Amino acid sequence: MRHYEIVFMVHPDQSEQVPGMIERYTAAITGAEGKIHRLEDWGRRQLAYPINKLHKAHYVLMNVEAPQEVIDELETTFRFNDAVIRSMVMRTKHAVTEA
Amino acid sequence: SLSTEATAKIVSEFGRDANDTGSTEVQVALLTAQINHLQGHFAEHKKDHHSRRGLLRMVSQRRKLLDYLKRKDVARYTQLIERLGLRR
Amino acid sequence: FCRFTAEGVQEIDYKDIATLKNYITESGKIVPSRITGTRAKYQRQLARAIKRARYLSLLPYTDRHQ
Amino acid sequence: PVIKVRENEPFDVALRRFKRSCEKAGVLAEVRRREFYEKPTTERKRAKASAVKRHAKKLARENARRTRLY
Amino acid sequence: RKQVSDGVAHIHASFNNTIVTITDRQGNALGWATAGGSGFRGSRKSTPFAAQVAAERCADAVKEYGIKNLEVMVKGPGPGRESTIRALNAAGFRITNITDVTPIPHNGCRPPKKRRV
Amino acid sequence: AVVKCKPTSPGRRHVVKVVNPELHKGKPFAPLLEKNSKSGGRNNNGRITTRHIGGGHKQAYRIVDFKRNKDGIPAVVERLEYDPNRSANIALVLYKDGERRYILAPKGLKAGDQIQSGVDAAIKPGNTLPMRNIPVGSTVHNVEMKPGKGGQLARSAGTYVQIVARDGAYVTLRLRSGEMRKVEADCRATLGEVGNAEHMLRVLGKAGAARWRGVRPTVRGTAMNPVDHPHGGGEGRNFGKHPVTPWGVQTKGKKTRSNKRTDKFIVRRRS
RNA sequence: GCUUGAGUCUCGUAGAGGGGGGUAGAAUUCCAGGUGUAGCGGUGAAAUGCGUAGAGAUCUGGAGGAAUACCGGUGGCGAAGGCGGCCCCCUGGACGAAGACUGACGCUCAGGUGCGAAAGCGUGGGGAGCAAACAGGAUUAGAUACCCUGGUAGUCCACGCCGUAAACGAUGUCGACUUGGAGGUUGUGCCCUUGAGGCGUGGCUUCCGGAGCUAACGCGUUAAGUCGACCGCCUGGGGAGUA
Repeated sequence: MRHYEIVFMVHPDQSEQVPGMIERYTAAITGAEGKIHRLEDWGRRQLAYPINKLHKAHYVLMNVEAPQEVIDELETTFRFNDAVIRSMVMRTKHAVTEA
Repeated sequence: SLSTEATAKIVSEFGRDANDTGSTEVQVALLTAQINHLQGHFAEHKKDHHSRRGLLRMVSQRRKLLDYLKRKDVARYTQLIERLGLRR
Repeated sequence: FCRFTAEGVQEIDYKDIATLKNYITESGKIVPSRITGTRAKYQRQLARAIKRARYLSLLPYTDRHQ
Repeated sequence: PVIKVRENEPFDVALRRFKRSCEKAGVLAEVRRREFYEKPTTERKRAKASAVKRHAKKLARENARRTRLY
Repeated sequence: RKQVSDGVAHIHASFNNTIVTITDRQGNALGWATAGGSGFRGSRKSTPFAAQVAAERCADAVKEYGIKNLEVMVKGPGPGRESTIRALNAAGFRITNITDVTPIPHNGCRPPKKRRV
Repeated sequence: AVVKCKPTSPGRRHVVKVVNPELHKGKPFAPLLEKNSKSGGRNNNGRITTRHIGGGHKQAYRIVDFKRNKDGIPAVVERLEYDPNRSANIALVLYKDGERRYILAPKGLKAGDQIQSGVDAAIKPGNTLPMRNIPVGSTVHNVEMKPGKGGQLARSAGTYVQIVARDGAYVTLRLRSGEMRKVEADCRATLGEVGNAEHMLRVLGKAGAARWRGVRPTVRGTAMNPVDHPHGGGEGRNFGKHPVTPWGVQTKGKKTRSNKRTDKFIVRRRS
């Protein structure tokens, strides 16, 4: 079980799709093995540059301690999904608490 | 890279007791486990020369421990090469 | 003086961009440790966090760019 | 870089502040380096030569230029 | 003879020549003037005086358009920019704001080899 | 794995052969075979219409399904087969109901792998999807040019197609020749590239190898008389003429595409 | 037998150490379109070149390839070659703390094996920019050069070969001992963190200097000082690192 921070930006009009998506991925995590520590939804805010002809993406942050398998298939699920414009997964040391 | 789980299971299968960790047959078992794991690693990638230089360092270190163990006491040395699965 | 030695932050994180806005220039370039007095491990961490924040569009690359 | 000249501001003030912006950012030095390819030999030799000049006049500043002439 | 109030001035200054082009804010140009367009050939093309004269000719190139104010973008190094924007209001304008829009690679492409003389 | 052969003969000296050990040694699946008589290049008038064809080994046609119409039902890859009608290997696939079929073999494939076509399936290699469910930048093969047609493009060994753009109903692909072509987004495509990319490195060694591939010798038109070819004639190796086909059409550069109805589908022709 | 050399384990740390896979942004070129028009480019000056078949400028968009501004450092890591966006996967080493454990397991190494910049070679791709060869314009007494405008291999990738460099701190490896100062980088302990502190102790590194050494220049605790172990190498210049 390794700790990973997962930050993605989802589309402006696909901000309405965010919560069940989240639980789907939590069904990917907690249904397989893992544990969600922080799940902090930033919501829509302004990019510094127009990624894909558009500003104002909807940011989601997820800190999660999980094995490598589930996050491999989660990265494959993040890639071919057309709702997210960018995703970033990092291996941190521990799990964190505060915003 | 030989997790502590594996180092403990080696050291309490080859050792005088649990806190004994620097005996030579323990060290030969440790280097054997890491050499086998890296034989896993170099099936792929084929061109990691720096990781190979670390591997060849630990191969030569195991060979010098083995020649010392043969020169010192052959009774546990022949048991070590029968048990640990190597020839020389 | 180095404030990052004062608060003792173990890993600077990109998610706070107020300090990251403080440590870049108005053109968006990272500001050298010669003038901020930042101690060098925090300078490396700070540049790494600034690039990680640029990738996530919490910071610009250049000030101009369309 | 980005300058926005707002209400109640003269002309040459704004022009000098734009020149200050260009000298803060160092855009002309970064264009002047990119006109010709300097080899990595020339880069490292320029770095070392400028550094030895820098500190070799600096330690002369610190103790050699502190004793009187007349 | 189409009218529009405000536009953008682009002063592309190289080391050999300065080109002033006054556009609208949608990028579409209205007319241009160079440091070689009137006289001023060769060594006298690189001087700041040539860039001042280029701004003065692009000032009359938009006499039909009636431009009240314009933001001035500046590109490239060389003896262009400051004399040009100083002559730009001397020919009669209100320069709204100034940008330096010169391209800087992030080590993108290899430059040509250094000259020996 | 390509192997160069030991030079124990000249005809052995210049041979590189490629040997795939994962192929099935034995008789192919007999319900999927039919006979394949040879022509010699002769049409129904009995005359040679394509030169340099004749002879070779007898071979049987393997019915390789190109269409991939069974959707949703998964299928397990049993074994890869040699195919004498193709540049690529084929794969015997076993659907869950019990049907067996022959498909093209993609690059990453093995025994016991699961594949399935359909709109629902996956983005692994071997799965066939219509080209609305495939990301831009992907690598497809066995591309149809009409919906339900079967698959005309990118189906020999090592060959693939990149997806460049999707303009609504149409998908702009980049073919293996460097062309850009628009296809409808309704027609199916299999993911991956076609396997056996080592096919290029065999060098055949000798005249008998080309002779049992079914290829008859090619006489140069300079070596003939002027009644036979426009190049022919001359006392001792004269050419003096522009290079032409045997029927007097200029070769070495002159274009020969006159379709005029399929030009709307072309974006950028081959360079 | 012993623990002092050499190693093993527990805990952390910093790192352009390496291999595989993604991805972002700036820029160059090209293509398509919009505005608009007579110059652009280049130079010491020119011309070749591009341009009224609509360039250069400018904006929207696309496509590619390569390299990763700022940070950036007489900074770091690596045996050396070398390594610079960001993320993930696999993986090597070095260092620090307090302990424990084996108990001389060590040092060096002819032949041997491995790695080894760039250029080059083979096969298969890729090809933006740069660019040997090449062409044209100049300069010139001439100019098969420098300067300009182009431009192919090559540079890039995969897998093999080559095995050389001013591969250089022109300084073999290992160990011992011998005044100081200013720094940098990375651990760590103690005291009141009583305040951006002090007093310590480890590793690596940069400069200046003392004795001593040296032909001198300089080196100087990271020695070219004082010693020990092993290895490689030299014996006037050219012919020749050639036959």
